[PDB]
Amino acid sequence: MISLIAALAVDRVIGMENAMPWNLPADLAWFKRNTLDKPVIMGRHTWESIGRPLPGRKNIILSSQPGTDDRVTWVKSVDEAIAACGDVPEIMVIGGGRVYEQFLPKAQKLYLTHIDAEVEGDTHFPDYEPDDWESVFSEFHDADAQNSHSYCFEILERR
Ligand SMILES: [Ca+2]
Repeated sequence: MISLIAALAVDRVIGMENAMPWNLPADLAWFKRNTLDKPVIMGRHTWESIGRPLPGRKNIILSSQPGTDDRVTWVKSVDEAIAACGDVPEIMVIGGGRVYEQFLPKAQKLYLTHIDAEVEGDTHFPDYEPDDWESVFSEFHDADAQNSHSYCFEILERR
């Protein structure tokens, strides 16, 4: 099963100029917890932005070009990246926009963080059919001294 995980602000903005504007620690903790010990798939721009491999997970990078770093697994196709994960129970796709659009149709679960913030970005999460997904879990949180905005964690599963 494939899952997608993303943090979205107002207007489904996921990012601006390859960066996440906000500071949400609670959000980092949710991501880590949901991805630990699972393979993660990401697009080359995302990888660039991360700089080093996420520890405790198999890092698969999608790019059309040959890889340039032996610490991660390079693949050139969606199907290739899925095969590189082997027989694990859940594959986590981590962005960016172009990757999420591609994996959406195959995904069975979406882990989303809706952040109450207004930012301008150049990329948006794919517009998905809400009728096709069931909201199985949802927990809202008010801003606090560590978290500057309110946010809500949500998990959806494809009907
Ligand atoms: Ca069902």
